Amino acid sequence: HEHCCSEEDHRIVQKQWDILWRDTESSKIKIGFGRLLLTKLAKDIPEVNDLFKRVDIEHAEGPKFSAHALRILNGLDLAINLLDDPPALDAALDHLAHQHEVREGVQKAHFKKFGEILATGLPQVLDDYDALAWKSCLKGILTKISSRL
Amino acid sequence: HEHCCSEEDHRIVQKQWDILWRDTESSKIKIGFGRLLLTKLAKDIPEVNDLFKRVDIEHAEGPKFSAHALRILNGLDLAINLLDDPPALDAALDHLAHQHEVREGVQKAHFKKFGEILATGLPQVLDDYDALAWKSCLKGILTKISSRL
Amino acid sequence: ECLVTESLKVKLQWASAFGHAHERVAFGLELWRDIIDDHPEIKAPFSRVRGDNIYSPEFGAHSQRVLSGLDITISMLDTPDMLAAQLAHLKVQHVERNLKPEFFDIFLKHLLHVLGDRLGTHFDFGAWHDCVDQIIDGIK
Amino acid sequence: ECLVTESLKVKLQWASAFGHAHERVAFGLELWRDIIDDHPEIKAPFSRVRGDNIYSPEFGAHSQRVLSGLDITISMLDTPDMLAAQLAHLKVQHVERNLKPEFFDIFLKHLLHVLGDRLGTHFDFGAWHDCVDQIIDGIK
Amino acid sequence: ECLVTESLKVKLQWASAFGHAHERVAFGLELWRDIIDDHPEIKAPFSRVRGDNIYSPEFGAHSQRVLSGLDITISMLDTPDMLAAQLAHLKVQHVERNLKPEFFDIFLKHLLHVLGDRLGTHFDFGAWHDCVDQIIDGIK
Amino acid sequence: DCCSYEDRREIRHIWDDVWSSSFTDRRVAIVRAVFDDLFKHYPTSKALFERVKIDEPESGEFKSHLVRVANGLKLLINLLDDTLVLQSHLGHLADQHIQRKGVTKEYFRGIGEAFARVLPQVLSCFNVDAWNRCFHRLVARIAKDLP
Amino acid sequence: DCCSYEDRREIRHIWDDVWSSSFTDRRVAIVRAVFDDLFKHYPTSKALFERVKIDEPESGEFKSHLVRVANGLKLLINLLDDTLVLQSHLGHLADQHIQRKGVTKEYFRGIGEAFARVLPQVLSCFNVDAWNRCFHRLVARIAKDLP
Amino acid sequence: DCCSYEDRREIRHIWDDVWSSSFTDRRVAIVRAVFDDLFKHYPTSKALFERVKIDEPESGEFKSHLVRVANGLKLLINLLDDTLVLQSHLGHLADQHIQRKGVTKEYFRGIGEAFARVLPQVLSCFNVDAWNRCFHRLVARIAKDLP
Amino acid sequence: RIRKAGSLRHRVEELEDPSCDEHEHQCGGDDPQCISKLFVCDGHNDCRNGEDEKDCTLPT
Amino acid sequence: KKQCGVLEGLKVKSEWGRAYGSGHDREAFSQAIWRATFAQVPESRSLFKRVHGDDTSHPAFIAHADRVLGGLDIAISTLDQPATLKEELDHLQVQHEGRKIPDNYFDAFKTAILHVVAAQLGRCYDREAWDACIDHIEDGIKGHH
Repeated sequence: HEHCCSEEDHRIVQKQWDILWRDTESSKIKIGFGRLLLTKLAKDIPEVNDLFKRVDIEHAEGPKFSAHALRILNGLDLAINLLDDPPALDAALDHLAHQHEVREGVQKAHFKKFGEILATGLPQVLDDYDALAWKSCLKGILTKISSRL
Repeated sequence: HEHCCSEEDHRIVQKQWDILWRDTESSKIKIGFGRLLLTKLAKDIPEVNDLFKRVDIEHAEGPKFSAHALRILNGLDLAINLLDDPPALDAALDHLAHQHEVREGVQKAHFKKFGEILATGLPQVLDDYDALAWKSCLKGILTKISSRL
Repeated sequence: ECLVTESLKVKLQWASAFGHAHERVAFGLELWRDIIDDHPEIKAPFSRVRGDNIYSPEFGAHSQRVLSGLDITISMLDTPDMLAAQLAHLKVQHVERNLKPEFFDIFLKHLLHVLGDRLGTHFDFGAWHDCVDQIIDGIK
Repeated sequence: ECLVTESLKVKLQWASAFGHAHERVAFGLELWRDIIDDHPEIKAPFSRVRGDNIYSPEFGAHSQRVLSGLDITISMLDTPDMLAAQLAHLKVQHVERNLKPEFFDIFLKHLLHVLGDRLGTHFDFGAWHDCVDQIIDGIK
Repeated sequence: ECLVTESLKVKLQWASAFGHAHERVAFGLELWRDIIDDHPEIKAPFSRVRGDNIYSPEFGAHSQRVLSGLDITISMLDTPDMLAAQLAHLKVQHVERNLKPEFFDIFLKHLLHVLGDRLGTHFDFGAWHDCVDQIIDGIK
Repeated sequence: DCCSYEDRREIRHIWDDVWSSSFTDRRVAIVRAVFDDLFKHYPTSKALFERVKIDEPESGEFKSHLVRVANGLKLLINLLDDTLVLQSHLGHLADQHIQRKGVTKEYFRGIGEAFARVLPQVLSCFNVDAWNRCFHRLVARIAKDLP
Repeated sequence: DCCSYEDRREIRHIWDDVWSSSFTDRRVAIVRAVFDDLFKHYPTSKALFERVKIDEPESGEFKSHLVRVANGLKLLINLLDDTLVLQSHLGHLADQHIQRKGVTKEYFRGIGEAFARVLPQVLSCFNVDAWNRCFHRLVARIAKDLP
Repeated sequence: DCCSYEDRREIRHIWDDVWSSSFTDRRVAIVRAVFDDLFKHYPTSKALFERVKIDEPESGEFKSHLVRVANGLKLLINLLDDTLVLQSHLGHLADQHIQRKGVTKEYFRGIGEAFARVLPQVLSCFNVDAWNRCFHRLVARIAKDLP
Repeated sequence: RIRKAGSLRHRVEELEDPSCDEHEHQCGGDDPQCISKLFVCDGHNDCRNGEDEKDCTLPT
Repeated sequence: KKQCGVLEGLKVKSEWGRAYGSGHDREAFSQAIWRATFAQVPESRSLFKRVHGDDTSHPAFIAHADRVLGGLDIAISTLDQPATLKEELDHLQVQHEGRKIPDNYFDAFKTAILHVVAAQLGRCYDREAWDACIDHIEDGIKGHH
């Protein structure tokens, strides 16, 4: 209810997250942004580089990774776009939990960090950003995704 | 040609030609303007001076000519104001053709010039002028008026 | 002098720009403010009409009286016999007193700047410069 | 000092002009921008609050803190015991640091210029000049 | 250099500010006016494009041509291979001819001032300064 | 007397019909026609304008004058919405006539009659009374000063 | 936890009822009434304000203080819509209290209780919970710096 | 002859679909695809652009060029509502090509055909005729001096 | 009488900022409900009401 | 039929942007599509027994649907550039390979998408183009062969 992620709250997030996909070259953006986001993660926590090894994170611009950049960044999209349908969003995220559960090496502390990074990044590409609303929602998402251990 | 002097085209012309008659002293304007228009014609082609001899063009400010200045300038008005009724406008202009046919000395090249002059003059009194629209309409008019020789 | 069209153009644009009633005081005010901020030396002769506080009614009155005269000259322009006379009349009201000639060159600079805003891109700078100029020299 | 009316007038106009919430930040920003463009020498002491980038949150914060104090003083003034005290309090926060005296004369120039835009022709320049001035001197 | 974001930011803001059709001519005009009033020395080289009357079509055309090029550079900007090329191309159109160095520093000053008005407080001064600067030097 | 705001509005409109032509021709003929009525009734006043050459009706030195008078009236009317300023310029307008030796309190009451006889002929829908009312308030303050 | 946007709106209004008048008078009495409740509960803190002369309630040297406190709070609330700036000034507000020797993390939790007991008396329709929530978020960040 | 206003509006829109985002990527591929059609039909012209390095398609020295061309067209279209200015820059655009030795009146009629074959493929709802009409008026004048 | 009255109803349905969207279809009626114009006449029922299936006649 | 190409890609990629949309339009867009699919081949409901395929309106399935379109998004959106698309398709290829899914169903699902998209875009929509691309995307998932 109050605790979790308000209608207005996400209605906001959703609106602000859309400022991004106004131009058809979403790929170039999603990639570049997701690329940077993951990079800046491996920067602060290297034990990550080995996890993303499978997707050739070594080559940031390498298609292998660029594709990945999308998948993840695009997953975040899914999460955000289902914010207005808790049961669905729930299911959608639970699924993401399982996709991370079987990937050993990935620990909670990783998400906590990725969250802080994401929160410092968004406001750099979006002129209109409501830190409070976002933090509220991103938390709920990141948590439910890593919930499965 | 066919395309041109479209509805929008003349709707424009009409609107812009009205900017002129906002003040009650239309006479002073029409005269001065028409006076100048004919003068500048005799300037570039003198064989004209003899045609307008009948109306004492020699005395630009002379009532004899001032009256004329109106008649003509006022005829152009009629033309413009009938732009939205082709059959009527047609008839109205054909009539003008005949009034010029029996006036020997008046040749086509005269109108072509008067047109160029008119096109350089209008934009000097009208702040809002759409050269394209006007040229399109003035052409149709001037042509039909002289088309009978 | 000026061209018979180059006048009508100004006579016309002046209408839209200047305006009516309050719309004018606003114009006058905006004008003098820009002028005085650029050259505070002017607050001097305007001492009689509280030039220190341009928002005051005393100055406001003045402001209007001025623009009005400008209106006359401009609507004067169109017919030469009246303008030539009006201008001569203005020159007298000025010659006696001493002024600095450059002040007017300033006034003009702004009057155009302002009309520029009011009228937009349609503003026929050429016509005005050529025309209002002729009104300034006469007074000076 | 002020007059009693000359104050209420300002106290009142300040209300409409300053505004509420965001409307303020906008005011502050517009103000400081005009000030810094006129005298870039000021970007110096504002080094602590990113004065180079006035649009930054660091400076934005500052901007607000400032205007707020101005609000206080303006509110203060009518009741003398509080003003005399508040003013004395401000003098201290200034005396210690070295500053340019003329900076404030500048600040004032713009604060009026801006309120001028916000309030329009109703803006009681007289009242403000006479009143805000008193607030500057005490500080300085 | 610049940052990839610091570009996208400008590329984006330029969009809203510049605009489309007439909205642009208005921008260009407003820009050049402010520039020429500040440094009338510029009316000189703009002699070919009636720089005396910025409201004229001759100049208006120019005005646009300019902004357009600025659009290109900005649009080039993000992706290095195109920028490096575009910039080199601009340098040539300039080197041949005399221009003052400081003129551009002026142009920039205003371009930012104007975008400031258009965009408001959101205007990312930092991003622009860092970014448009690079465009000026190269041509320069 | 006092006048009423509605009446001011009435006039602020009635005028826009006489003034209305842009430039001089019209306003001239009207202001002239007004004076001609002043002189036909208070011939004395005529002499007062030798300075502007009334002996040369089409002079221009005089026409310009007529205009200045017209415009001075225009300025008044176009101030009826800004009371405080009107009240001042209205005074200034008096002083400009007090220093004009020979101008009686009467001549004014006379030109007032003038308009009230001319205007109703140059335009229709003229609220003679409304005009008269606000014109008197204007004249009174102009004239009054001189005494 | 966090602050909802609705809650912000609630406060952005609740405040407009305490602040409202231009006058010091009101805000003063309130902020004072707040402190009086802080001192009646955590009397130790009283001493901290000898610098502003609390021994002279009507001093003015002190009244002005109260106002500054009030206004400092006002500034906070009126920043709730600009997060990023609030987050910074919120820090700056901490530092101004960390350098004030003698200010405990407790005294803050204490002044918090103060408002929650005062405000509900100076105005009706006070969402004590909503206030409490966002006030804590504000205090937490202020205080924390100190220890 | 002069172009119909409706048609201009049609194009002023049709263009907004090809120009599109502020991105180079798109506009590039299109303008390129346009030239490739010009070269496949009037291969002679190819040589004219060695100055910009057409031998290096992905060069960037060339890509930038393509953009300038694109933008130059954009500038034209976005001027169709300001006639007088268009008429001037349109001339200036001619002079920039007259001083380019080797540019025929033909190559232009050729690039005109190019768009008319490309555009209808990059976007739907393309009024080929309307485009053709106003594009010719633009081209004619650009050549126009040149020959 | 029916149509004549129903006709009147329509005139009213036209007034106002509309319940449903331009795109969306207003089921009715007692209780409003908005479904897509694409959305009826799926063959699944949108409507309690059953509009997506009771309007017996194809205009065309 | 149509094997797909750069422009036809850009077109679908763009049109998809409009048809996909967001928020509720999405939750429905997907809904509509699945209803159209299942209506064609009721047999297929049995495959989504795990995610409440019995009731298309059940949150579990709503998620599933919204989740499926998600991939299709990446596909269409990626596809413009061959380098990346290649990868995404390959990735999908894996998540599918091993598992029998008849070409019969994919066909219906395509039809579904097409009909709904057409219903959503009103007038500006090239059928052939979509057909061609949805195909290329599906092929990349079947491995077809």
